[PDB]
Amino acid sequence: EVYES
Amino acid sequence: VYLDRKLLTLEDKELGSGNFGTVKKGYYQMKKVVKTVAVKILKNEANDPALKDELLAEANVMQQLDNPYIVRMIGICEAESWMLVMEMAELGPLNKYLQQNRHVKDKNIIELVHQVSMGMKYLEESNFVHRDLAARNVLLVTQHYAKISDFGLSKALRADENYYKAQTHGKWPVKWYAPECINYYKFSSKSDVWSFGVLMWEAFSYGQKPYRGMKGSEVTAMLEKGERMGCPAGCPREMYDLMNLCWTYDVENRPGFAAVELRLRNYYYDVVNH
Ligand SMILES: CNC(=O)c1ccc(NC(=O)c2cccc(-c3cn4ccnc4c(Nc4ccc(OC)c(OC)c4)n3)c2)cc1
Repeated sequence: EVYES
Repeated sequence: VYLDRKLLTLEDKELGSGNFGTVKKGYYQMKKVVKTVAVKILKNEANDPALKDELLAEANVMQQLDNPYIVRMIGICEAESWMLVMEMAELGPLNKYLQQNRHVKDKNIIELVHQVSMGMKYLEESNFVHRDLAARNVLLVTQHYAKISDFGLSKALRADENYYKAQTHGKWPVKWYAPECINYYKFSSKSDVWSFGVLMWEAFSYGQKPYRGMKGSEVTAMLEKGERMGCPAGCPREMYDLMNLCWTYDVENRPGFAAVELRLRNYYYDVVNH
């Protein structure tokens, strides 16, 4: 939702 | 930088938790006074030990910073787990605060985002890139005093460069990242200015999530089409224009923090006068 890889 | 575990008293309730580990309130015995602290405690069970390397990297960046609008590190401690001991900012994350305090006036939001720009102007002057500037990382001491936190993605710039080049796309806060960060993995202070524009949008939306309902790839696509988030309800037009300026697509034409801070400063002075 916030940190995307 | 190394603290004495005997001088540190921890409470049992966690203020927050996740992949990083947990955060706890505590007290640290100083020379005379006792200091209320926020302690980031490493997961330990999920050692890695990448978590330990980034915690000391975070500690190394924090030790070099000295500004009223930046969270101060008391020190580090190796005991039950590695601990990052910071000066407590009692009211917590700005997005959490504003979601629970919708009565906060626009003048007060301008005052808080102006304080964030002053800390970012200092970070820019220090040649540090934040890389995680978001409302969740702005912490409140009081309703009228904001500090910048979370230096886990921060980098000290090399003496010969204006930006930090990442090699691989990591676990990134994509919705706060400028096009040059997503497209060329290049992080400069102007990249943090882009993130600052998103943070401003969040603050004037009372801690609403930016680009609601969208994936990072749809955001990138939206930004390429020249589309930007709309003006939050009740947000002054002058603040929205400053947001759009922070959102200049081309890094070369985007303002820096000294320009951003000056614009915020003058507008705050205008708002104060009535
Ligand atoms: C909508 N939801 C949220 O946005 C959301 C939720 C939780 C968090 N953050 C965290 O998990 C977190 C992780 C690591 C460290 C800290 C940290 C660090 N510090 C340094 C100095 N002071 C603090 C400090 N204070 C604090 C003071 C009061 C609080 O509760 C009212 C509080 O709750 C998290 C934190 N926290 C925080 C971010 C966003």
